[PDB]
Amino acid sequence: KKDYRKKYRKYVRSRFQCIEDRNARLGESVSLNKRYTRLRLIKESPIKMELLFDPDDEHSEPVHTVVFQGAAGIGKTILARKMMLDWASGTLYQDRFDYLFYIHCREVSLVTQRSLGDLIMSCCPDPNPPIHKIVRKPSRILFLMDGFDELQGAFDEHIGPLCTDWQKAERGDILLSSLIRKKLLPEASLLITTRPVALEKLQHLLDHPRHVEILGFSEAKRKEYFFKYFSDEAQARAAFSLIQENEVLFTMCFIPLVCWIVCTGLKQQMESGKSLAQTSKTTTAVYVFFLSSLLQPLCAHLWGLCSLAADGIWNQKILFEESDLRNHGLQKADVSAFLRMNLFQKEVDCEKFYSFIHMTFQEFFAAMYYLLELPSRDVTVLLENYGKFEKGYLIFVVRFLFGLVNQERTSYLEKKLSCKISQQIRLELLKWIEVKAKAKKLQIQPSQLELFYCLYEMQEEDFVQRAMDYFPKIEINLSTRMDHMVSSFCIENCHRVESLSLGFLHNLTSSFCRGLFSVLSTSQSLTELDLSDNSLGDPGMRVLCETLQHPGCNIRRLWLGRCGLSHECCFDISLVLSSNQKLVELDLSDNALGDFGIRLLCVGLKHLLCNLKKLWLVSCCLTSACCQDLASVLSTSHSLTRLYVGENALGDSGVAILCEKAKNPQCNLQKLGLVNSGLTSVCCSALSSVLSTNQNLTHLYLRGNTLGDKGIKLLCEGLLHPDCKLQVLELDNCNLTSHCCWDLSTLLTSSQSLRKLSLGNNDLGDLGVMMFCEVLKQQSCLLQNLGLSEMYFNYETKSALETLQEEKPELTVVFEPS
Ligand SMILES: Nc1ncnc2c1ncn2[C@@H]1O[C@H](COP(=O)(O)OP(=O)(O)OP(=O)(O)O)[C@@H](O)[C@H]1O
Ligand SMILES: CN1CCC[C@@H](Nc2nnc(-c3ccc(C(F)(F)F)cc3O)c3c2CCCC3)C1
Repeated sequence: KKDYRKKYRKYVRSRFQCIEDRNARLGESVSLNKRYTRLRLIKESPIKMELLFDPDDEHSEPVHTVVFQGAAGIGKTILARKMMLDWASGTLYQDRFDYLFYIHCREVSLVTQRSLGDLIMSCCPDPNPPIHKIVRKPSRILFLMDGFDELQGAFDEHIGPLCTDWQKAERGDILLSSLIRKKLLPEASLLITTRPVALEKLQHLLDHPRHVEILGFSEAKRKEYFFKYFSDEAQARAAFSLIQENEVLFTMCFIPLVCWIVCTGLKQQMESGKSLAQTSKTTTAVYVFFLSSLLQPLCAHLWGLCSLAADGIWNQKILFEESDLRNHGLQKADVSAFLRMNLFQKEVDCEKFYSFIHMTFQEFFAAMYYLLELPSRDVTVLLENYGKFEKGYLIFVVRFLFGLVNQERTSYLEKKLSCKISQQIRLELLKWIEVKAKAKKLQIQPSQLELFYCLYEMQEEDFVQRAMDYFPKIEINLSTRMDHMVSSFCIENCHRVESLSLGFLHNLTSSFCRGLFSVLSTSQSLTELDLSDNSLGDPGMRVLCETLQHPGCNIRRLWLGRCGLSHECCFDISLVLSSNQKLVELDLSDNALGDFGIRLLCVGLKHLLCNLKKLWLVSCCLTSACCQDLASVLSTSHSLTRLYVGENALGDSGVAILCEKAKNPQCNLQKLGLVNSGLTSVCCSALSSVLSTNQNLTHLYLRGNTLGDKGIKLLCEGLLHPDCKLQVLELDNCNLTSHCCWDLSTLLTSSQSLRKLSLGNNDLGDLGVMMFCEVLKQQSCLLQNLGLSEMYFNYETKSALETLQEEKPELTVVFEPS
């Protein structure tokens, strides 16, 4: 008769109309989802709200699971609620899905036992829905698991009884894992929202998820929010200008939650006829300001409220029963006031539990609890439980303590904290940083950035400049604007950093990092700067090249690996080399600095006051055409001693040019990396001439060329020369055969200066090695690796090699293949 799908869609449209879907909205007004501001979705590459489950570019495999992630306050849940409404209205996924079932993790227990009855609880008011009909058809339904990280209590991802069969009742934790791992209702779709930190215990369940990151407001969107929030444009302009003038707060308003907190504060000031003050710079300052205005007009119950929040964190409770409020002395008075001021909610949607408007407020109050004037009241215990799911990670609780524990405090809430306690905690927090900063290990504890966020909140140079002494090496990954302002602050207030690595992510090729580079240029301790493996396109390299010319720069080693630089950037690099007398080592490997780029780069290299000693030009798409300019540099540059030009097309007609100039006995070249240039035996006579005449050359790396036995013979004529000082000769797969063993054998006993001979993956022969074993015993000068790796031998040969190792300890290691 009548369909159910129409009734369910009607229910969803009627229910999902508000942003909060809760009371206490300053007079219990309706927020209206029409107020929703679109958030950008970036695939972990912009994507739409639809097409999330579609097959991708290759293999055409469908996507069952989509995972959305983002920071607290971004609006993961609002997006999920928007999807429910757009679907019910028939504009989103109107074809492929018959039902969307919204699961609110905050309301899901991991203690109780239940069947998959949430297909009933999430349905319209009718207590007996057709669960055994169309609702039971897999692939036509999508579950929305909103707030995975909000699940209260321990969550065990490794279980036996996965519990198939939706009609079977089992533990809430088992049931959630069963849906995520697709054991229950196979082929059903699933959308999960989570904080990035909580992925630690989710990655083991997802198997093959599609990851999407949720972004905050752009400048254009931030402005609209204020104008949509403040119905009077005259007041909207005032509010916008007050915030726009504060660069730090404007940046913070990136997160929807922050701009909301600020807007409410200003709205209250407007109504009361106040000056509309707003001077907050830190996260703590914003939250304190809000509560200061909210609770001052209450504060008499601050202790009880803080104890409630503290208990909720330690005993894993978000939803409070009236009995839990009464037990803290919070009843029939301030609770109503908290609802009126939109600090606390009643969850009036057919329920009688209370909650805080946001987890950051609950954690904020828990942070104050420890400092006021009952599970612990011990900071040590709190910090020891930081890296734990079971306590909610406590990221904001600790972060807020850093902000709250200060000396520059004023009236309203901030003055109700104990001084002696603040002093005791400040010492413990500093020790906490010292240990975590030193313990630079892979873990879920602070990862060299969260510590900066903590120090940022602690706006005190006396504390920050001291805490930063434990960060001699800074390795950070920056994806947003807040990351840059926080890292800039901490790096600037640091006098003991020796090296820095900046992993720029999907925000450079712009001015975004200009402020950070400016700070680095004034450091007197930074020696090594690593900017490899990120999109430092030419525009970014220009900014850096200008930065590196500062008189106080002091950077000696600069690594610019796979940055995707082109030949145009070599103009700016040349300018730096010609004036920067500090830079010693420069790595340009894997860029696209073709022959033209070298022609320009060589201008700086040949310039007076250029002190560069080690230059890497590996895999730079070079050909023999550039050998003339590189050769000129070797001839005239007395400072360049290490040159690596392998993995290029500098064939035999090219190496000959480098050799002709390197042959000159006044050339200071010590190490030459002609690794994979495609050299052939015809050029070995050029290498021979260099080895014979150039007494400075000590290391030659030829692995990857094709020399054969003829090449070895020619090299040996040079290597056996009395003036040859080569110490290390590397000969990996050079297409060698056993016919060259007589000449290699000669080197082993005739050479006086060779120390290492790394024969690698080639058909050297077992008989060849046996020859070496016998001659190596005759007072050989070889002390280092003899190679013979990546090849296989028979039993007797391997025994001989093992014997050689024991009979003549002077040889570091033989390196048998097995
Ligand atoms: N896209 C948006 N458009 C308009 N307002 C938004 C948007 N996103 C979030 N909000 C603002 O943020 C406030 C709360 O955001 P929200 O409840 O989604 O925090 P949350 O962390 O995502 O929730 P949860 O605790 O489940 O993770 C809302 O009251 C609203 O003012
Ligand atoms: C552990 N830590 C490792 C390094 C990266 C860091 N990421 C962020 N953390 N926190 C917030 C954040 C959200 C909300 C709030 C507010 F209190 F206002 F609600 C204040 C915040 O600092 C953010 C980000 C990145 C994106 C920007 C917002 C997490």
